[PDB]
Formats: sequence, C-alpha cells, structure tokens
Amino acid sequence: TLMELRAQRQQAEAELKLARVTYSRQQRLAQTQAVSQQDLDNAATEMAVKQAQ
Amino acid sequence: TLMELRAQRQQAEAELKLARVTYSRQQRLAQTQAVSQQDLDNAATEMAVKQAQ
Amino acid sequence: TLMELRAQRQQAEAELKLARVTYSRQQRLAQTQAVSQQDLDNAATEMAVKQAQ
Amino acid sequence: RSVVQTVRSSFNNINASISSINAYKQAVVSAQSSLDAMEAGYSVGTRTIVDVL
Amino acid sequence: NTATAYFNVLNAIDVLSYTQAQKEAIYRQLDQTTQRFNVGLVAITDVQNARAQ
Repeated sequence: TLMELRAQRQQAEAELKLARVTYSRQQRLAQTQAVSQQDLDNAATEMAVKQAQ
Repeated sequence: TLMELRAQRQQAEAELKLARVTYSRQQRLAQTQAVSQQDLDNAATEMAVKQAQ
Repeated sequence: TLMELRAQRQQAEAELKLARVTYSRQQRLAQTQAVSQQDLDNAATEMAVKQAQ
Repeated sequence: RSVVQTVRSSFNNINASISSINAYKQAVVSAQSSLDAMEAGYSVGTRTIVDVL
Repeated sequence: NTATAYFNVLNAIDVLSYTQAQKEAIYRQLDQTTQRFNVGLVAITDVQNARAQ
C-alpha cells in the first residue's frame, strides 16, 4: 500500500510541475499585460490545487 | 481478483503506448521548434502520469 | 448481483462494437492515408480499452 | 499644373510599390515557415499532403 | 468638380486617421504575441503572422 501511494504521489509531483511552469510562463508575459488577469486567476488557483493534492 | 487487475493493467499498458508515441512524435517535430515547449510540457507530463498508473 | 453484472457487461458489449466499427472505418480510409496515423492510434488504443473492460 | 499633378502622383506610387514589396516579402517568409512547419507535421504524418500544398 | 474634390480630401483624412488607429492596435497585438513567444507559449509561425499583419 505504501508503494501504491509512493507512485500516486509521483503523479501529482509531475502535475505540480506542469501547473507551476504554466503559471510562471503566464506571469512573465503578464508583466506586459498578458491575456487579462483572468488567466492569471485561472493559473494561480490550479497551482494551489496541485499544491493541496 | 488477480485476473481483474491482470486486465486492468493491460489497459494502462496500451495508454502508455499512446502517450509515448505521442511524445516522441511531438519531439521529432519539436527539433524544428514545434508549437513551443507548451505541448512538449503537455506530452512529457502525461507520459509520466501513465507511467505512474 | 450477478444479474447486475449481467447487464453491466451488456453495456461494454455495445461500446466494443462502437470502437471496433470506428476502427475499421478509420483503416479502410487509411489505406488511402486517412487523416494521419494519429487517428489510427486514437482508434487502436480505445478498442484495446473496451477490450480490456 | 497637370504634369505637376502627374509627376507627384508617380513619385508617390513608387513609394507605395516599395512598401508593398516589403510587406509581401515578409508574407513570403511567413508562409514559408508555416509550410515547413506543417511539413514537419507530415514528418510524423499528423496531416495530409494536400494541406501541405 | 469643385465640390467633389473638396469632399475627397475629407474622406482621405478619415481613412488616414482610421488606418492609423488600426496601425497602433495591430502593433501592440504584435507586441503581445511577441512576448508570448518569449515565454515560449506559441509557435514562431504566429509571430511571423502578426509580423505580416
């Protein structure tokens, strides 16, 4: 069972990388006012979700 | 029950093939700067997920 | 309970027909090079999934 | 007064020709890179040769 | 002829200013898209597209 969770955590570890890189990749353009503040709220919150996971 | 998981693994064995071929087939184009690193991050991570599964 | 599974299998029996007809209907056009091998992979894997189910 | 009109208009037309040539050059480069991109798309066959054409 | 030629100047002023505003708009469109490539969200082809615009 511990091995099972040992892998299942490894999944979320990857998704957290995806959401985080996507977030910084949004903000770096967002200093030049990227695609509204809407997507920034669509990115920062997902990262909080992957963080909680 | 062991037979049940014996098939349920066989499913993930196929999905892993799909994600892997999708990833390599993205990268081979991506040396020519395919659709940014975006889809590459959308492919490299999904394969990690199927790997964890 | 056995009756319950007796119906629940009957569902997958139909979905397998759908995926299979979809696969052959892709390949028959795919000898003339249908919409990339991408959709051939998208059809070949789903059929494996319905097969495992 | 007529020839004054005409000669100025001619000069002007020449300048227009210049700018137009610029624009179409860039359009050429663009469409070319788009082409090569989709060609790479066919390199793993994501599309059809018609699209390439 | 007098009245006609008179109005034509007006119309030209009109189109002038409008084309100008269009210029700025498309300009910062290109700037946005450019920055978007800088963070790597999109393919270079789009960059050249906005370039052509």
